Amino acid sequence: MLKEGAKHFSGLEEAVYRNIQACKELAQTTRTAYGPNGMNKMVINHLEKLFVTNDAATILRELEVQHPAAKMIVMASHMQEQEVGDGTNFVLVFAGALLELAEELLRIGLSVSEVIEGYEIACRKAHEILPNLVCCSAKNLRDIDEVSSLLRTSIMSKQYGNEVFLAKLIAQACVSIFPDSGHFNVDNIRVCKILGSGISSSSVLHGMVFKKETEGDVTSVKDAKIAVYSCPFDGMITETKGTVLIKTAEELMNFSKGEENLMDAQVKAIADTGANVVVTGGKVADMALHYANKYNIMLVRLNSKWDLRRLCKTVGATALPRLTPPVLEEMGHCDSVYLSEVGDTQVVVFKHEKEDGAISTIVLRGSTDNLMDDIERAVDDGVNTFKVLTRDKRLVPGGGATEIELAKQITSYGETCPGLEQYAIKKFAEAFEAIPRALAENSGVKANEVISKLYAVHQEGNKNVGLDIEAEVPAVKDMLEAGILDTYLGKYWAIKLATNAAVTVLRVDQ
Amino acid sequence: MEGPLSVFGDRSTGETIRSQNVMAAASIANIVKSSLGPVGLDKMLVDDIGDVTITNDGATILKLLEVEHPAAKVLCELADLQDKEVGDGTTSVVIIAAELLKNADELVKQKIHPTSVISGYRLACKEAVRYINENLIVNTDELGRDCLINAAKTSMSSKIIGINGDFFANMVVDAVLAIKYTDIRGQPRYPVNSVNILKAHGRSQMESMLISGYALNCVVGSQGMPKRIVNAKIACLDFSLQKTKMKLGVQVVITDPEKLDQIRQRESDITKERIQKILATGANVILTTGGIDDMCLKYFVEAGAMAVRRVLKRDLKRIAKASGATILSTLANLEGEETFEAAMLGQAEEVVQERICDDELILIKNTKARTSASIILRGANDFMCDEMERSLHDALCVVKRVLESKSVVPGGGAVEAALSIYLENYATSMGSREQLAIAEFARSLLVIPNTLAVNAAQDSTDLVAKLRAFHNEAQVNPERKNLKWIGLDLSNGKPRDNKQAGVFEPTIVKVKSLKFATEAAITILRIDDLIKLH
Amino acid sequence: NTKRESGRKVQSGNINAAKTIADIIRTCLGPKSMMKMLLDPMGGIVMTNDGNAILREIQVQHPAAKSMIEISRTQDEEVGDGTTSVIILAGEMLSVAEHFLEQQMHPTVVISAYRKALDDMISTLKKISIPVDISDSDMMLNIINSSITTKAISRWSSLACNIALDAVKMVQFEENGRKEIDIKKYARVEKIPGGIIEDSCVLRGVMINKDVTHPRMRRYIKNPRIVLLDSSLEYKKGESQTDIEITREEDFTRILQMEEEYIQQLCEDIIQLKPDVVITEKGISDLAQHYLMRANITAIRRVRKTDNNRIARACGARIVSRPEELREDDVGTGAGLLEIKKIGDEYFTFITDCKDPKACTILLRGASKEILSEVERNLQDAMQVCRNVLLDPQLVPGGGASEMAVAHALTEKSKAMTGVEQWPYRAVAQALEVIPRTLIQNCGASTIRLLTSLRAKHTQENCETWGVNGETGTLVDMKELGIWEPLAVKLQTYKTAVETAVLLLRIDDIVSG
Repeated sequence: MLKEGAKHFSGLEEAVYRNIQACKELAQTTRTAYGPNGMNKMVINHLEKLFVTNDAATILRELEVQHPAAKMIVMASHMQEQEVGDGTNFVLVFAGALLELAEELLRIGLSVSEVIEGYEIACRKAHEILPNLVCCSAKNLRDIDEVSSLLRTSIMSKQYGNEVFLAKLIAQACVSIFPDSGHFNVDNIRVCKILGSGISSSSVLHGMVFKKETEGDVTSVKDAKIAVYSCPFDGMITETKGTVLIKTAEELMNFSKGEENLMDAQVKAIADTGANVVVTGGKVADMALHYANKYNIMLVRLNSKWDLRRLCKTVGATALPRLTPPVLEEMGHCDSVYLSEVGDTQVVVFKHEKEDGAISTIVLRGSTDNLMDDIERAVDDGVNTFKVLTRDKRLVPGGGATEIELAKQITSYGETCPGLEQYAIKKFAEAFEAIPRALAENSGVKANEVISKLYAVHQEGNKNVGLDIEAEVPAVKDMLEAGILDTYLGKYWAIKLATNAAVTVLRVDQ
Repeated sequence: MEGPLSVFGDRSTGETIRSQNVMAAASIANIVKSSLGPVGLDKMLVDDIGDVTITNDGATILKLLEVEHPAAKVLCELADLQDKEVGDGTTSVVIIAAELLKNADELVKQKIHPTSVISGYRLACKEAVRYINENLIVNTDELGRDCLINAAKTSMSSKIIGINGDFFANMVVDAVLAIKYTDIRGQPRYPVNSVNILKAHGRSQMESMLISGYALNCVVGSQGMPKRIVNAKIACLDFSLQKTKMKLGVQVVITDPEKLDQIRQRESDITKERIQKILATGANVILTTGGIDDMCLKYFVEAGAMAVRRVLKRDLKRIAKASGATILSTLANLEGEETFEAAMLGQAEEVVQERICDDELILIKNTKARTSASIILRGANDFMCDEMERSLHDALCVVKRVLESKSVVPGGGAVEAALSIYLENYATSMGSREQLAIAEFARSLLVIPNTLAVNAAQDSTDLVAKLRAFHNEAQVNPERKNLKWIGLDLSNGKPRDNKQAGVFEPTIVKVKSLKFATEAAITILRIDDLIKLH
Repeated sequence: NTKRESGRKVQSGNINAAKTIADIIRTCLGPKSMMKMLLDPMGGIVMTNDGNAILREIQVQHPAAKSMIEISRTQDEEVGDGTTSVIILAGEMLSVAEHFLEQQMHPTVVISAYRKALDDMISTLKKISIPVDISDSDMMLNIINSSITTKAISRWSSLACNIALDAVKMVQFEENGRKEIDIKKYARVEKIPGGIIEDSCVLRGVMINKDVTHPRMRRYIKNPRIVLLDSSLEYKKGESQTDIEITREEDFTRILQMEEEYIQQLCEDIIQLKPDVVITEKGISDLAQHYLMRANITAIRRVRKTDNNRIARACGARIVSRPEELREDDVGTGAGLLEIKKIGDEYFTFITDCKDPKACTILLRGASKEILSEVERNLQDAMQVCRNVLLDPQLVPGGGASEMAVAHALTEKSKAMTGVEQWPYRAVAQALEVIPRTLIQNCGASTIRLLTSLRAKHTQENCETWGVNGETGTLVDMKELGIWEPLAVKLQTYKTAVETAVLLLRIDDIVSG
């Protein structure tokens, strides 16, 4: 500077060059991602485990950048994560690709502000021709093949080895309880990891799955409303210790008598109030167990933080610390409570049957919890792509098969308009080309060959490429007729948010 | 250098000095990997810093280089020695050699006996050579699809400057068969430089015409002399004729202007005398070897003197032999009263002058004392014809080599690509120390067609993938027809099914390619003792 | 010695070297211009519109720099113009093409794209070439005038025209049927001290200025006969060293007169026989000349054999040994006028000649002795357009419109064809477009916006009949404007440039031994 005021870390040379090179580094984790891939990115964070992901949301939040230009796009990606599932990766690569292309424009003698203008135009034309790239759509949501084709694309983006089993499984276990036409819930479906057994041994269970073992008798009543307490037992009286063992012998008699009579009252209050399944995140003593056998209450030994969380969202529950008798107020929408072993481990099964506020669970079985964390990305994106809130989801060619189509239309259109805008319009075509480049890099061959041979076949609306040997040399595969389809809504928000993100960040200079 | 410098002259002892030598060996080779094939790339060698040469030939590159190590030194000389031999195999030989020398010092060192370790390398080449002899599946021009017609067609399509393999296939067949001189070097062979190939500018761009008998090149455009008298008999004078100087020469020692002057007046007279006597004998056309000055051109035209000029000696030289004329057998004067013979005349069926395509030719139809043919390329420019000629010459060389050795292979790196798999099946089978010896020999064969591929930008990965499939464990056969592919067009840089292209080269070059790459490992090893001399 | 560096590493060094040269000359070409200033190692100033000049006087580098000097020299010998043009084309193509197609990874494909852009360029540029006559002077007037004021001369423009136009046409080759290209040596220019433009003559023949140098050597003979050595002169001219002694005194006298005695024997032969012109290729002196002048015979001296034989066709008489040898005429007429004008004590013999190969050295006159130099440069550019028109009556109405015309042409084709070729072919399309953009930089405003109107104009109206001029930096009907680029310069410049850029791509070793 020339000033000992006016703080900036961007501006001049650093806006034009440094910001773009940073966007480029974030978006390197998604030029190995999106559709067919074998990439795995390991990220640690002292979580006492290894975290394996090929999803943009977890990669992005971990990674901190000190520049507003790179930091801003992470928010746009999260926005597309809420409204839709898979395509999160596609949002960041697009914004990041467009920005590399942009800097080249700046070099020649073109101004920032027209280039900014020409993207808004290109984004509007691309969306306008987008529902004219619908080639296939669902009509029934209770039919497993029409739902699974959609699911498949989310799963694919993760690994290209787990596409077939999972895509069937989710549709089988239901995310079609809701009409998905005005209303859909995604906190009334979780992905619940059950350690043990293989991942083709991943199963269908309906309603809330909690891993913790069941103790005592089990209920099967319809008067069973859920009461949730984080800690309702710790010993009803805490000791102090004066002989550094007990305080002391006659007192130890009283400490035990008072625990057993207070726990009797507490557990009888639960029994009376209509709570016939109590979730204990505390500790089940013999005294507490002895009471719940008499009243006929299903008892859940232990809970961890993760298990408590799903009860408060789904039930409309609160998790109260207790050692003084309480009453119902957690309530529940669950009538039936059954008991069924998943993984050869005793699992607590909640169910009721309804459309709205109805529950389902894609439950998994896996060798380790790491293998289950990646699978989970595939599955949670597969629930979030379901949300469109129609039953005709207007499926457009998944897998990046749309991308070349958009690019061809846009480059021609660019020619027609005059001025400086058009160059940005052309660049806007070559940003879509990012997706065919990343699929080429994993496939094992250069960019020149794939983009040219997709262009060669003209208007197709099917063409995209895999990880295969078919994916390399003739560089032609059918991803309309392989049942690789994605939803119109998922591609819409991906392109929309990414164009908005690229324009705001290209403006900065402070 | 690297290591200690306790001693000097390429001595540093231990592991370090071996490591130094092999890297350097590799640097030479890398230059020649990019220049490999008929797809080879131009390099710029700066020779001082005010000079440059542009080259793309493997042996040539290495000659200008500054060796400064023993490994450097043996490897350039290996390439140059091969250049002396044939001058084919020159780009390849280096590349194979780089890999071999490194692998072998390790295995010879890991002896049970050192003569045995070297013998395994020999055992791999002995199978290879044997294979090479057994093969007649690709590059056979003598049992071709259309014999020499097909061989030439595919050669001209591989080195295409327009539309070729059409008119140009037929030419190759004619030129070899137009020489009736057998040169017995192992089987009958013909020279392909005893042929007369002529350029003609004007008319149709890609054409050829075959002429029966050899033809003499000339042009009329500012001549008034007769030379187009249709006859059947030629008097071939090796003898220079000039109206100004054929007795005269500059003296600056004689004071008198007379001596120089007098001989000059007389040499205008005697030219007129000299021609009548030659003609009387039997000729009406004379072919005179000497050249002419632009200043002298006006005298011959003006006097009206009967002579054929703007002659090409090489053309003339072919006619004299074929007609059965002698160019020299009794002449010894320089007066116009000079004796002339009736045996210095030669005979043809007719000596007729046609002007075709804007070039005047005297054409000797059906030569007698032996028969020939002369093919005159036809372009729309003189420049077009240079390109067409150079490509055709390649076609003609590959054909001639094929005649010498009956046995043939798809040459280049293609014989090599086949042999890799076979010398590996054999390596395994033998076991022990010899399994390594052959196996390092074998993997060195696979690398050359892959490196070649890169040059034409078809890549290594694409090349290996398509090729190894066709070879199998029950397709180890040499055959004589395709059921498994074994060739590899080297211009295409991906395997095709043209099995007689001129990018194949026979057994003769390819056996000596194997031997020269091995030799480089033997030789660097051959030393006993290492000393520094102060 | 041997230096090893491989691949893309070597290929950047080439870009680095070429582009730095190319940039200012990219501004220097056009009808607007810049200056490349040399700061010399000895100091002082030299500044030119030509990049090769400045490279030569200092700075030569291994890759591109030496290549640019060598191609541009061949160019001067050929047409005589476009020396400027080559260097820019070679550097912009190597600049723009190489980097994007190397990161992608495909060098050898790029070499094949250069061919496909060579093939396209010849076809499309020839269609827009417009036939004009070479029997109509007023048509040839427009094209020749542009070539002059590309150097920014308009004072000496008019004079160059009148001499050049008629003169080159009369040049033939010694095939005689052509005409066409009349490459230098069969056309030349030589200057005479001081002068003014009223002392200028149109000369369609050749002038010999070591012919009649005295007022007692041939006056005016409409058609001379030039006598070659032989039998009216001699080949001899030297000293004898039959026996020599430094000890001998009379030896020093003998040796020096033996030179002079010999010359008198040559010159006595011409006197006795009577030529009217004699030719010596050995080269006589003043003093030898003198003896010829009393017989009143002109000498031509300090010549060469190729010049005297072409000149014999021109003069109107063939080569004869002596004036008593007369046989069939190879040329019986050839000179239309013989004119002699004296500046100092040196007489200059002008000889007008029509339709003979000759050498065609035309007279010129500057305002001063210094100005003869600048005038001679303008004629080198003028005689070029005459060989261009005489070869091909078809020529482009370009004006930087022409580079542009091809650039847009290729972009259209890349899209249509599709195929693996389309990306390297689209890369070269753009390289060509950098150049006419720089012409608009001198004019003002946002260069690229103006360039867009050209792009729309190419498909819609015309490629380059309606083109762009670099002095307006806007679209102007180029035909009405009367700015036309010589086709012959544009054809050759574009052929060599692809090849020099193609050579560097092929190189991936630089050794220093």
